[PDB]
Amino acid sequence: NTPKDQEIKKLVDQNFKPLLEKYDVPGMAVGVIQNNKKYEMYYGLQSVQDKKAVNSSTIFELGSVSKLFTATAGGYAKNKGKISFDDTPGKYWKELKNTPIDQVNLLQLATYTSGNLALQFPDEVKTDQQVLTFFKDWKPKNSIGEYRQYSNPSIGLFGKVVALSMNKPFDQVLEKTIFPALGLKHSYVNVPKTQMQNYAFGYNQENQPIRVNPGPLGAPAYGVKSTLPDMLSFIHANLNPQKYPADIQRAINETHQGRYQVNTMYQALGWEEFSYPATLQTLLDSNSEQIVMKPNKVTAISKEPSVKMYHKTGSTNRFGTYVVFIPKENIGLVMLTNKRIPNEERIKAAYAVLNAIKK
Repeated sequence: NTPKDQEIKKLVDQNFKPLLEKYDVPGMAVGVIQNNKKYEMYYGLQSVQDKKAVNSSTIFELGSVSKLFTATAGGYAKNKGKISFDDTPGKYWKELKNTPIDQVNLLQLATYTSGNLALQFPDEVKTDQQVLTFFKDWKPKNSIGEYRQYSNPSIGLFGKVVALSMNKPFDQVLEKTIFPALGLKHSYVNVPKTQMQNYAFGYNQENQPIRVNPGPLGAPAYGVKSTLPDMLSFIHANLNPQKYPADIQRAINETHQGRYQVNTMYQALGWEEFSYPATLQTLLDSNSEQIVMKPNKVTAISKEPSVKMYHKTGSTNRFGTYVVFIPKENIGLVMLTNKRIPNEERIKAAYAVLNAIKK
């Protein structure tokens, strides 16, 4: 193989492969894209019980990386004029008109600043009807727009509004509009029967196979499944949006604009944004308990960093998804697994690889 193939294989073997034994992870896919060249490394098993090895067709759960597709869908709708980020949700979900949540705008929902939405819905909110009742009954707490609290309900409501503005269900927004515009072939909200043999099982801490059961309004927060080649195409689109037709190009660019700052992290749509180079500590700090689990006051931005990079983790207690890209270096990395790996390990391994790859 090419010298670049061998160099990148060695770096991934050195930095990602040891995580498999350390965390007893059945399967992993790691990809690098550099200058429109893709490098794919597959390890282990998609299904332990079937002894099916991970391969280029293996579909993994993206978990919280799904929010990047919700963000792209929102950027797409905004740039088609179907929504404005200054709108409020009751303009689209009419049952929310004349309720307190209709005082929060769509950008605030997308970027977690409503001031009273936690990581998850309350346990008793289990059905679509109950989600609507929850939002009708909601009242504000913190000054709207001033505090970031990472929140699945918040971006879930944003995704629902995006779908309503496009006159189709959220799963169809992604599967019929967004995924095709990004050139993705095996990315799904609902995996079809003809692809179930490619759909990796997840594994809990007892190494038992588990298959996600959907939660209400879950798809925009954590409901996307994809392959390594598709995720490398997605990173390519984020690195080279100018090469794509206007509607999706504008959508991608919309997700790259920082909207406010918390310490050294800038919150874009879905993506977290940093000045490049970001120190390893800066990247780790973005994943701290303080940032992920607690409210943090935001600061308006005067201007975005001059040179930028972006990342997004899955949940640290779910599996092992992580994506990162650096526009100036025309490079990005994707990691997918079917077993929990701490987010700090994902960030550290990707940092080592991207810092070592030759130009």
